[PDB]
Amino acid sequence: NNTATLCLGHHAVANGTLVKTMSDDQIEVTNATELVQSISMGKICNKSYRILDGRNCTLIDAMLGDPHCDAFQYESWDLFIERSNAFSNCYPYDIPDYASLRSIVASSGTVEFTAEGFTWTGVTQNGRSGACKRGSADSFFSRLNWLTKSGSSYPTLNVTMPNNKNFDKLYIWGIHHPSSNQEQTKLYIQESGRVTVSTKRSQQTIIPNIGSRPLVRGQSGRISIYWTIVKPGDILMINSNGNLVAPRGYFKLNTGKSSVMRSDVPIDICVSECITPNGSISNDKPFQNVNKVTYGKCPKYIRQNTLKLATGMRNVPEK
Amino acid sequence: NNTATLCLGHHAVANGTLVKTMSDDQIEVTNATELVQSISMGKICNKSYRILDGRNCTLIDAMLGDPHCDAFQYESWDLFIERSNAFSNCYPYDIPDYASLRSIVASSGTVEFTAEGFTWTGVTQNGRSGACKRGSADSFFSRLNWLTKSGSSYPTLNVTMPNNKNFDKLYIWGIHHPSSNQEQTKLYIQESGRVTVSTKRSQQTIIPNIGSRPLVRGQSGRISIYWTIVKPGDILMINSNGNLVAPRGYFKLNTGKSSVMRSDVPIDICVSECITPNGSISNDKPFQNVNKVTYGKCPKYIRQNTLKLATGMRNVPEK
Amino acid sequence: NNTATLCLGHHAVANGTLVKTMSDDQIEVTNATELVQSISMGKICNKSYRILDGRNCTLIDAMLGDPHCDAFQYESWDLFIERSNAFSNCYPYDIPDYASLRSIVASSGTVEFTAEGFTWTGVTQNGRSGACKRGSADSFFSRLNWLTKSGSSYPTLNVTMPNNKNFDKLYIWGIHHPSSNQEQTKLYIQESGRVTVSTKRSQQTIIPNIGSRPLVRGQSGRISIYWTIVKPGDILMINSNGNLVAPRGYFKLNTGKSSVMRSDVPIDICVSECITPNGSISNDKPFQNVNKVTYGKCPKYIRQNTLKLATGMRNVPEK
Amino acid sequence: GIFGAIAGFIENGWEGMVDGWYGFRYQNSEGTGQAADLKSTQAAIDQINGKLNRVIERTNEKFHQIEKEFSEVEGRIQDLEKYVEDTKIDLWSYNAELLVALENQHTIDLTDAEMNKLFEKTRRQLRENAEDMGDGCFKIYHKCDNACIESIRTGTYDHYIYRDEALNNRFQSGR
Amino acid sequence: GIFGAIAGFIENGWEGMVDGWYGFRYQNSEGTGQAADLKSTQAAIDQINGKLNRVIERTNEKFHQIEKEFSEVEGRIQDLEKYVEDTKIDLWSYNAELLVALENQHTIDLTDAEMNKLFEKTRRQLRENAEDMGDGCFKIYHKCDNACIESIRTGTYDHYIYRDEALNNRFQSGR
Amino acid sequence: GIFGAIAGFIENGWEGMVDGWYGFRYQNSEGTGQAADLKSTQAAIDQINGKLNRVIERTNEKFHQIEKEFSEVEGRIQDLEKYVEDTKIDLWSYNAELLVALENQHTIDLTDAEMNKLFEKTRRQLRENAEDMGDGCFKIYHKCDNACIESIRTGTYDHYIYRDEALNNRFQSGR
Ligand SMILES: *[C@@H]1O[C@H](CO)[C@@H](O[C@@H]2O[C@H](CO)[C@@H](O[C@@H]3O[C@H](CO[C@H]4O[C@H](CO)[C@@H](O)[C@H](O)[C@@H]4O)[C@@H](O)[C@H](O[C@H]4O[C@H](CO)[C@@H](O)[C@H](O)[C@@H]4O)[C@@H]3O)[C@H](O)[C@H]2NC(C)=O)[C@H](O)[C@H]1NC(C)=O
Ligand SMILES: *[C@@H]1O[C@H](CO)[C@@H](O[C@@H]2O[C@H](CO)[C@@H](O[C@@H]3O[C@H](CO[C@H]4O[C@H](CO)[C@@H](O)[C@H](O)[C@@H]4O)[C@@H](O)[C@H](O[C@H]4O[C@H](CO)[C@@H](O)[C@H](O)[C@@H]4O)[C@@H]3O)[C@H](O)[C@H]2NC(C)=O)[C@H](O)[C@H]1NC(C)=O
Ligand SMILES: *[C@@H]1O[C@H](CO)[C@@H](O[C@@H]2O[C@H](CO)[C@@H](O[C@@H]3O[C@H](CO[C@H]4O[C@H](CO)[C@@H](O)[C@H](O)[C@@H]4O)[C@@H](O)[C@H](O[C@H]4O[C@H](CO)[C@@H](O)[C@H](O)[C@@H]4O)[C@@H]3O)[C@H](O)[C@H]2NC(C)=O)[C@H](O)[C@H]1NC(C)=O
Ligand SMILES: *[C@H]1O[C@H](CO)[C@@H](O[C@@H]2O[C@H](CO)[C@@H](O[C@@H]3O[C@H](CO)[C@@H](O)[C@H](O[C@H]4O[C@H](CO)[C@@H](O)[C@H](O[C@@H]5O[C@H](CO)[C@@H](O)[C@H](O)[C@@H]5O)[C@@H]4O)[C@@H]3O)[C@H](O)[C@H]2NC(C)=O)[C@H](O)[C@H]1NC(C)=O
Ligand SMILES: *[C@H]1O[C@H](CO)[C@@H](O[C@@H]2O[C@H](CO)[C@@H](O[C@@H]3O[C@H](CO)[C@@H](O)[C@H](O[C@H]4O[C@H](CO)[C@@H](O)[C@H](O[C@@H]5O[C@H](CO)[C@@H](O)[C@H](O)[C@@H]5O)[C@@H]4O)[C@@H]3O)[C@H](O)[C@H]2NC(C)=O)[C@H](O)[C@H]1NC(C)=O
Ligand SMILES: *[C@H]1O[C@H](CO)[C@@H](O[C@@H]2O[C@H](CO)[C@@H](O[C@@H]3O[C@H](CO)[C@@H](O)[C@H](O[C@H]4O[C@H](CO)[C@@H](O)[C@H](O[C@@H]5O[C@H](CO)[C@@H](O)[C@H](O)[C@@H]5O)[C@@H]4O)[C@@H]3O)[C@H](O)[C@H]2NC(C)=O)[C@H](O)[C@H]1NC(C)=O
Ligand SMILES: CC(=O)N[C@@H]1[C@@H](O)[C@H](O[C@@H]2O[C@H](CO)[C@H](O)[C@H](O[C@]3(C(=O)O)C[C@H](O)[C@@H](NC(C)=O)[C@H]([C@H](O)[C@H](O)CO)O3)[C@H]2O)[C@@H](COS(=O)(=O)O)O[C@H]1O
Ligand SMILES: CC(=O)N[C@@H]1[C@@H](O)[C@H](O[C@@H]2O[C@H](CO)[C@H](O)[C@H](O[C@]3(C(=O)O)C[C@H](O)[C@@H](NC(C)=O)[C@H]([C@H](O)[C@H](O)CO)O3)[C@H]2O)[C@@H](COS(=O)(=O)O)O[C@H]1O
Ligand SMILES: CC(=O)N[C@@H]1[C@@H](O)[C@H](O[C@@H]2O[C@H](CO)[C@H](O)[C@H](O[C@]3(C(=O)O)C[C@H](O)[C@@H](NC(C)=O)[C@H]([C@H](O)[C@H](O)CO)O3)[C@H]2O)[C@@H](COS(=O)(=O)O)O[C@H]1O
Ligand SMILES: *[C@@H]1O[C@H](CO)[C@@H](O)[C@H](O)[C@H]1NC(C)=O
Ligand SMILES: *[C@@H]1O[C@H](CO)[C@@H](O)[C@H](O)[C@H]1NC(C)=O
Ligand SMILES: *[C@@H]1O[C@H](CO)[C@@H](O)[C@H](O)[C@H]1NC(C)=O
Repeated sequence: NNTATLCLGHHAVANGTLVKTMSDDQIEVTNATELVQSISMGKICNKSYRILDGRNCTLIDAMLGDPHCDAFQYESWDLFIERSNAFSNCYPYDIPDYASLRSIVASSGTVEFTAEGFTWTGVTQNGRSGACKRGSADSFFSRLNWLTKSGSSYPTLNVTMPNNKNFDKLYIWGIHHPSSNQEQTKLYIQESGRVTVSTKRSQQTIIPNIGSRPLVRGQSGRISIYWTIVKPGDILMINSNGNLVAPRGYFKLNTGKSSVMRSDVPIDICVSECITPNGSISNDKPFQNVNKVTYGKCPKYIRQNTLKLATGMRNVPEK
Repeated sequence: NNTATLCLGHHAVANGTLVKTMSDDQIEVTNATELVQSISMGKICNKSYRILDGRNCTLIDAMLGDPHCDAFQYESWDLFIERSNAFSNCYPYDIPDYASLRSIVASSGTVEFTAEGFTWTGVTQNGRSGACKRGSADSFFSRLNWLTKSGSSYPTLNVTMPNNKNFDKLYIWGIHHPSSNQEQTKLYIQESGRVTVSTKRSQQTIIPNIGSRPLVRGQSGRISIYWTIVKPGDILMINSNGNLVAPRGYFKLNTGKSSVMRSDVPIDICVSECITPNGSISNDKPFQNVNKVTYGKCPKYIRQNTLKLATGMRNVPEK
Repeated sequence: NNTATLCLGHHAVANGTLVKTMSDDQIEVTNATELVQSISMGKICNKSYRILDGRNCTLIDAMLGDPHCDAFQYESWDLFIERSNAFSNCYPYDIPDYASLRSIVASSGTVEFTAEGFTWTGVTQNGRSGACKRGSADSFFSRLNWLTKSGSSYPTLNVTMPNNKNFDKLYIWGIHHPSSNQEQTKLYIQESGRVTVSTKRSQQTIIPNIGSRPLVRGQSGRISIYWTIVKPGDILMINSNGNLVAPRGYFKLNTGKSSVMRSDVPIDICVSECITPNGSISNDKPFQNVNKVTYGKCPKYIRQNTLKLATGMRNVPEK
Repeated sequence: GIFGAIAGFIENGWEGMVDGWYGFRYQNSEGTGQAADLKSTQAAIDQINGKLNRVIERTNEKFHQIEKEFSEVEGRIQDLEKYVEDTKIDLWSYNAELLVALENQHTIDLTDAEMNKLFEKTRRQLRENAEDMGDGCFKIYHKCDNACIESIRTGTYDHYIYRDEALNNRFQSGR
Repeated sequence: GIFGAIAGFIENGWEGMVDGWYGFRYQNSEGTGQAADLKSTQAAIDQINGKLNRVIERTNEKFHQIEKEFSEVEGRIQDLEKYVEDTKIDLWSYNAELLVALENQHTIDLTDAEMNKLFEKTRRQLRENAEDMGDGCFKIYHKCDNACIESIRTGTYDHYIYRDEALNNRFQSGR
Repeated sequence: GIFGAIAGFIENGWEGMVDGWYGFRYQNSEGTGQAADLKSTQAAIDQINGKLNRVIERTNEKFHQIEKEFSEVEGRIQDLEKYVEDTKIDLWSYNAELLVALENQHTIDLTDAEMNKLFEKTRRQLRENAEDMGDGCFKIYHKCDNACIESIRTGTYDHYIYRDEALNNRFQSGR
């Protein structure tokens, strides 16, 4: 003609997508992205963090030295994996505040043991049981040391062991709960035992309770387990006139980044920076709906399984 | 004329209202709505959830069977209501970790009991007291069973009771704390008692402490109360040679949506989906300033008592 | 000319500053303000709140009356300051649930004591030790009262003390743990002691454990410390036939705004409304990055150390 | 408002407009009249209706929890029970305060934008045949009876038809 | 959108524009054509790219924590362990929901503003030599071949040059 | 900015304007001059002043709480004490980050809107007697001394008075 027309516009795509705003419940935009990691990898990646499979062993049992867990001595970890099918296979026991001891050792990130030369004069050491058979032979937890009488003597034990190393020592010890009064005399000459583990700061005495419990691995007796933290320059002092299940040394506590996690998922040769009981999952998104239980560099757990963030203008097709 | 004028505008109302924005502390809009539920109904609605009025009874007392709480046997609930004026009226007692046991039973949502045939040979059963008089007669908690000596014999009790039912049994039992050494022998031949309730997993022994306490319902003696959870296929084993206050059976734990709540407000024939100690309140708003303590489908508790959300444009009158 | 040009604009400054928005990572505005209090005052201001310097004393030790802490009797506080170099200098002891007792007294905001006339017939009072020498003389905690045998008699003690005052009394008492069986008889005729502190509501008995602990201030014996809250119209009843470390009276619990805080920073003559272990800090900002531990009218602790809020338009210079 | 329409170039609101939220008044050869605009009104309402539901999800059942009022002084555990609850309430209180300010700020600018959009839309129809008077009113330089006005109100006004007439009327002057 | 450009006075988007996000179509003496505008496109993208990073900081390592799944019924402590976790999840869930709505609302108005800005910028160049047609299209009252069009697209169009021609063409009429 | 005024059609800010935040410069028969606009300046400041107070309430006293630094390793309870605190700090940290971005985004668009509003307000006064030059400057087609300029600046300019003169000056041309 003798004029000209100049039109202004913007683009559009064939594959538009719905997102929410403050103004609309649903509105089509040119493009958007998932902010919620919904899918898990199905396996726990072996690589980025140091993963340890407990297999048939719990964390607690591996550190006490239940014979069928001997493999786990020497081992450290970033993440210890506890399986459902795991079982104890040694002297039946309990731990007042089990959950806390488990938490403490999990953080330590190792069950490496450092033996110490305790002297137990008057008594006989290395008491064993049919409860944990190391091989076909009677045995006991490797990290503990069952003391019984010698001759017809169980003298008031009184042993001292200083910490000079410059870190905290964690000592694991216990007391034996026999089934009958006839047993309490038989094994330890006195009619009632006592264990007084002490330091300067703390001090804790335990009287052994006595009587029949249910059979577990042909045994109605029991063992109760306690721990003591011994600060540098302080000292451990164990006083007892019966029933002591003695320590053989110490664990080293670390201010570690280590943990434990309950899962049945298999471990595999992939790579990832975040771990749930459902398997490794991906970092790239800000949120995630796989599991509230996580370890490592993980997105934030929320209730919703999808959240779409628009990455383009409104899509306004013609037809 | 030979032209025309066309004016554009918007509306206004006589009854404008102030709200806050990011730009102004106060600004008048055409309309707005309360987002904060400030008003309570003044009564707890009987209907939507199953409400149970404890009246003179605490949750714990109803489940132990303090005679004046016999009415509450057989009862389940969504919400148990505990009143201030409630009182105990039976043997004086304590419960180590009372708060937790209360929490556990509140969640269970019932105090229905299932009796079991325990055999206590050697001893005499159903010991009673002037502390709880069922009628004008001496009595004791209905759910517990006080064992004392027969002839001049209190033989080392040893009873076993397996769980085959396929759910957790909750057993409630206790130990008796006599006032004098003369009493400890008189009732139970031994000079010191002991109770060792055990399973495979757990085990807990209690030595009875002895001496004078203050009088309460003509009694300086006491009773301490413990519980044991017994998983399916496990077994309960009670060993004792003195002072046992025995269980008569088990409660059934449920993974329920039930709770307990402290309130003095009356119950009434209205309907509501959310409950506070101040009475039922309304769902329709997102927040609420009535009480941090709530049960059911409740708005979120915040500090502020009013928040106005504008539902119209700015009101701009003329004059 | 015969026309005129009228230009519209806005202002600009020489000293522009960068801030973040939702649209840009960095953008220069005319002015902005710090929202994060990064700098501490370096000292704890003496003024606005009532500050108390524990110096060589812990809160617990000041209230037990470790002789070198006599100065702190009579003192109340808003904030008690505990220093690292503080030390105990009296009979060696422990407190089951130390942390809680410390929390309770810190809230009370005072260690003012109110003596009471307890009658201990049969025994001798005010037992002392080389562990706390008040001056060069043997002594003991001022707030406690060590009972030992008289003649060759330690009769079953049974003392009663009612609360009529109309507030809670907090009683602090304990039990003695001797080093040898020879000592347990020597000091208290019986071969095993017992302490049963009771009220109507509660009741707690403690058997003294016995044996060698490490030396601390020429002593292998120990003392364990417990407390009892006694509601108005209730009554305290102490029953014991050995080892009682008796109370001399009560503390008054207050529903106070008081606390305790661990810090080595010095106190000084300035003014402030918010306190961290790093020293007083300023109120004027909404957030703060000095310390998660705070007391008083404090900004909110966050991870980031700077956050700039723009207080002007975009600065758009020419050149 | 950011558009400076409401409380701005439109000096005030119309109390006598109950038809809708936005609209027209006009004077012409047939007298004076008034009419609401449905689209703009509806646009505004659909954004404001259920506005809060887009952020706060339908409120949920919660049952047994932690105790929050205590009979006795316990120390450590109770300190933590209280702190947990105290922390939660404060975080929600912040949230509600912020949510109100955002939404309300959004509601204002939204409604100002709807006013401005309707004015601008109207102007674009009139083209060279009208003058923006500053009131939010248009001086239309031709005879425009009610059917002519309706045509503007329904988007069907054809400026070419009236151009010639408007040009005469506009340029009737020039010193 | 608040600017009423996208989905507004510009009736729809251009599927056949793969060059960029905003742009021009034109008809003139040399035929028809199309060209994207880089600045406006880029302005929009730079705001949308890494948008979320301005609020959520690079996600952080966390190691040992609290247990969250329990084998046995414990009462008080476990009640609190659960409540703490439950409270945290709900607070984060609220946060994510709100964050999405804000950002998305912001992303829309942003893109509508870029459209409007480009239209307004273009208009201001044309001055008295063009007419706003309502489509988002300009009727240019002179011969404007491709070099003339490019000059508009690159901000170098000089209206004085064409004024006289445009005036003839505009005022060719008047009843 | 969404209005494309600041950093947009107004190429830059005026360092030599200390009177206020927005304003006019002008050249005319009496020379050149400059004047701030108080209303627009004040509008902007009143929104920015105490902006944060509309969301964060006056900060509150808090006294005894939970311990947050531990001498010994305790396990379960301490794990929870730490997690509670850790969770609280992270939630507040998110909040502060978001709050800053919102407010700052709001502060920008606010100030851009005040610029645009003042330009648009000014234009509407001038009516047919001026031309938008693109700078944010107006070519006024008549003699407009300082009293004439002040009248624009104070909203009292009457375009009818100057229309005839402006028409002569505008239409002095046409090929
Ligand atoms: C307090 O009360 C309880 C009552 O239950 C007593 O504990 C029970 O004691 C009996 C007798 O020892 C236990 O019975 C024993 O079971 C052993 C293993 O049993 C399990 O596995 C085997 C298969 O390998 C099954 O036969 C059985 O059904 C179980 O599932 C058997 O190996 C024992 O038998 C052998 O010894 C007996 C001697 O008693 C010989 O006659 C035989 O030759 C045989 O080889 C034995 O019968 C029972 O398991 C215990 N129950 C629990 C729960 O521990 C306490 O002893 C009692 N305390 C007192 C009275 O002081
Ligand atoms: C350790 O120390 C405490 C010291 O307090 C002793 O416990 C007190 O023992 C006395 C004596 O038994 C108790 O007194 C008794 O009070 C009963 C009820 O009293 C309350 O209610 C009645 C009204 O119904 C009031 O009279 C009274 O003021 C109380 O408010 C009375 O019914 C008893 O009296 C009857 O028995 C006595 C025998 O003692 C006869 O002489 C009379 O005939 C009468 O019918 C009785 O007096 C006191 O209540 C106890 N106090 C507490 C706190 O429990 C322990 O006994 C002591 N232990 C030792 C020494 O081993
Ligand atoms: C259970 O096992 C432990 C084994 O360690 C025993 O406890 C130790 O007992 C010994 C003997 O009493 C204690 O030794 C004593 O140390 C005192 C102070 O020592 C510290 O400070 C001094 C300097 O002031 C240093 O000499 C020393 O190195 C320490 O750092 C000394 O003052 C004592 O010496 C005085 O008394 C002895 C009598 O034994 C005389 O011969 C001298 O004349 C001298 O004046 C004394 O030697 C040791 O400290 C204890 N250790 C701990 C950890 O407590 C238990 O006794 C034991 N229980 C039994 C066997 O039942
Ligand atoms: C709309 O939908 C989505 C959501 O927006 C979108 O997909 C996502 O877009 C992001 C951001 O643009 C993309 O990020 C990419 O992620 C890749 C990881 O999978 C990564 O490889 C990319 O990194 C590379 O990016 C630049 C280009 O920007 C490369 O140049 C660079 O590579 C190198 O460059 C130097 C040059 O000197 C070379 O010498 C070297 O070889 C070097 O390696 C980077 O490595 C990038 O970060 C994703 O594609 C995607 N994200 C997700 C999670 O899906 C769609 O693209 C959008 N769709 C449409 C139609 O618009
Ligand atoms: C401004 O102030 C407030 C705040 O905005 C506002 O009041 C509130 O506005 C809401 C939302 O508009 C109203 O919601 C109503 O709540 C009622 C419960 O009390 C409820 O009955 C209503 O539900 C009915 O709503 C629709 C109409 O939208 C009905 O048609 C429908 O009923 C049925 O319809 C079918 C048709 O096929 C029939 O066959 C059946 O009979 C069927 O029942 C719904 O049942 C509605 O949700 C409230 O009025 C109010 N909310 C509160 C909390 O106060 C004022 O209205 C505003 N004031 C002004 C002047 O603008
Ligand atoms: C940009 O950067 C910053 C950030 O915006 C900004 O500095 C800050 O701005 C605030 C707010 O404007 C200022 O607040 C002041 O804080 C002072 C405390 O240090 C305080 O003294 C001031 O209070 C006084 O304010 C008014 C004036 O507004 C006074 O009139 C009044 O004093 C009295 O008035 C009566 C009149 O009847 C008299 O009779 C009495 O004498 C009476 O005392 C108030 O007392 C004020 O609140 C701060 O200056 C500052 N804040 C901080 C934390 O730094 C810069 O100003 C900006 N810079 C530029 C170049 O724009
Ligand atoms: C009754 C009968 O017909 N014949 C008896 C056997 O019962 C008896 O077997 C032993 O029975 C006792 C209980 O009375 C123990 O259960 C014992 O097993 C161990 C065990 O494996 O745990 C054996 C260990 O050597 C003991 N270890 C020690 C002391 O360190 C251990 C321990 O005492 C308990 O676990 C403590 O609770 O008991 C069964 O072997 C058989 C063997 O003689 S003996 O009684 O062991 O001296 O004697 C027959 O006559
Ligand atoms: C001292 C005097 O002047 N006359 C005595 C009475 O004191 C004596 O009364 C009984 O006193 C004892 C305490 O020595 C008990 O308090 C007893 O009450 C019960 C009770 O109601 O709780 C009675 C129950 O039958 C007992 N139940 C049992 C054993 O299952 C119960 C229980 O032993 C305690 O609660 C344990 O702490 O005590 C008062 O009735 C009176 C009665 O004789 S007897 O002492 O009960 O054999 O005898 C007078 O001579
Ligand atoms: C062994 C030797 O060569 N000569 C002995 C001294 O050992 C003996 O010294 C006393 O030793 C005992 C432990 O057997 C105590 O440690 C005692 O110190 C106190 C103390 O200061 O704590 C002294 C206090 O007067 C006691 N206070 C009481 C009973 O209220 C206090 C208390 O019994 C314990 O702390 C309880 O654990 O012990 C050392 O002085 C010396 C003194 O004679 S005596 O043994 O005290 O009767 O006798 C020499 O022959
Ligand atoms: C549309 O298709 C393109 C090209 O295959 C793709 O890159 C883009 O992400 C799709 N849009 C979506 C998923 O919204
Ligand atoms: C104003 O009055 C009307 C009619 O009575 C009512 O519906 C409306 O809610 C009122 N406005 C308020 C409360 O802001
Ligand atoms: C720029 O300088 C002025 C005057 O000295 C000062 O008041 C203002 O705060 C400065 N701008 C900043 C710090 O951004």
